[PDB]
Amino acid sequence: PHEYEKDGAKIYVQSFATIRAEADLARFTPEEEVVVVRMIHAAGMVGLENHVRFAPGMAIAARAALEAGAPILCDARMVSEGITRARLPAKNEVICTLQDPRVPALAQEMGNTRSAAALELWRPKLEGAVVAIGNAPTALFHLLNMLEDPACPRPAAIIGCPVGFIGAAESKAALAVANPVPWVIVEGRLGGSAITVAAVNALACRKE
Amino acid sequence: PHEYEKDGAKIYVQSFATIRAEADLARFTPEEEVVVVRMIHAAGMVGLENHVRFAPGMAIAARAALEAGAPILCDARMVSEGITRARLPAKNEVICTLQDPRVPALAQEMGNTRSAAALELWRPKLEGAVVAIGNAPTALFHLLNMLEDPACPRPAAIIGCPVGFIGAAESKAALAVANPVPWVIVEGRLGGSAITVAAVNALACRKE
Ligand SMILES: C[C@H]1C2=N[C@H]([C@H](CC(=O)O)[C@@]2(C)CCC(=O)O)[C@]2(C)N/C(=C\C3=NC(=C\C4=NC1=C(CCC(=O)O)C4(C)C)/[C@@H](CCC(=O)O)[C@]3(C)CC(=O)O)[C@@H](CCC(=O)O)[C@]2(C)CC(=O)O
Ligand SMILES: C[C@H]1C2=N[C@H]([C@H](CC(=O)O)[C@@]2(C)CCC(=O)O)[C@]2(C)N/C(=C\C3=NC(=C\C4=NC1=C(CCC(=O)O)C4(C)C)/[C@@H](CCC(=O)O)[C@]3(C)CC(=O)O)[C@@H](CCC(=O)O)[C@]2(C)CC(=O)O
Repeated sequence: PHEYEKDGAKIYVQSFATIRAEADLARFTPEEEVVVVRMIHAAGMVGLENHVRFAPGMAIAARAALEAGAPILCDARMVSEGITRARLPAKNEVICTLQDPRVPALAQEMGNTRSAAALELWRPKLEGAVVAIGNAPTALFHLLNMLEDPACPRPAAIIGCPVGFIGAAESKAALAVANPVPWVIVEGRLGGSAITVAAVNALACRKE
Repeated sequence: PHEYEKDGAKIYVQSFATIRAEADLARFTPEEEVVVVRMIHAAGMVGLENHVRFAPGMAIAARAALEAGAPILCDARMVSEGITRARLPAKNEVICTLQDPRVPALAQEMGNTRSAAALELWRPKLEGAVVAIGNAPTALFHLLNMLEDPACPRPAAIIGCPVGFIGAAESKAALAVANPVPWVIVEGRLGGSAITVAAVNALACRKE
């Protein structure tokens, strides 16, 4: 039979050590470095770190919000379903409104995507939330427009990591320029649900 | 306010056209090419195609199995939750046994990961199934060992795309060498749930 390593806790340790031995992580603060390592781990890609950008203090602020019980608002089910419940510090609610039955008609009325329209349903949980956008550039652009209104509830942090060829790089560059609340992005086309989930999981628990 | 493209159907078309204009896709058959384009789209990474390998006839065989009602067996919830139900041709069941309450003790008894142990519960649905492994190298290695027993039910196809630094590249290279059933892999460290889901979604429906 095929022989292979079967100890999961050991595989995690070995993966993180391989990443730290290869990656270019010097510019990151200790709180940022742990997040970047987990993102590289999720992507299977040393080199991803050259694209990661944080607002100063974001990693400290997002961990404090999660420890205070902040909900995590997710643009897609792959993100909400990926968050490790066992790593959550304060029984944090993990929400995704994409599949709400009111979303298809609301998107039609708004002239926007279902991913963006679903963010309107985040309003009651948005104040102090940790936002996790790993898919949809239109959700990130729409959130920036929602936050231009002073009446809109404001999240504690935004993990803005949508992936893609159309609008993704622009949505993340616009988030960093707008600086609405503390943020982290993967500049360019890279991103996605796995990288976004890894950022949430890294910030949720102090143990790698 | 920020201006951006809001037509989702249009964004998909533009994304696929950008990928076809940049990517090195000549070696793929027409059935394989559509799968590779969707995988690049999910990853946000032209260049991913240099790592993709298919067994001859896999893309045709996997689409035929899905059209015949084959279940899709997934190593992780990010994979099962990512599959687009609307693209499924024959009310295909999408299964993930990772969270079954019997898995933690079975993994302890087997001396293996929860991801690998959960595959034992796939046995009743495995004959003719489409396997979608996007996370766990130990699930892919364990499946290869299960299939060395002639009594084991055999899937119609394996999408073997686990990501990672430890065991991932080896598990996928071992799947291609063993050639148990038709397969597709992303050679090396790259892979993951998004790429795996994109392969399933591409094979499920004839419309991109
Ligand atoms: C094409 C655009 C859009 N994708 C639709 C969305 C549907 C909608 O919201 O109306 C629309 C049409 C619009 C989203 C938007 O552009 O903001 C949505 C979000 N994608 C989903 C799955 C997939 N998307 C991926 C990447 C991208 N997709 C899009 C991109 C935009 C840029 C581009 O095309 O290059 C990028 C981001 C690349 C892969 C996942 C990536 C990951 O997890 O890492 C995967 C798996 C690829 C695949 O389709 O096979 C469903 C997520 C459902 C959920 O989680 O609840 C979805 C709601 C469609 C559906 O099934 O109904
Ligand atoms: C470290 C190893 C393992 N990961 C555990 C698994 C737990 C277990 O099965 O016992 C164990 C410990 C073992 C799996 C194995 O190696 O086969 C499992 C599968 N990972 C999960 C999430 C994550 N994994 C990722 C990648 C990898 N992880 C591992 C790798 C192995 C190689 C390496 O480390 O480089 C790679 C594959 C890189 C990212 C997702 C990647 C994606 O979707 O694209 C993300 C999000 C990273 C993160 O942890 O933040 C849960 C999936 C749960 C589910 O879907 O139901 C999990 C069951 C743990 C949990 O939360 O209980």
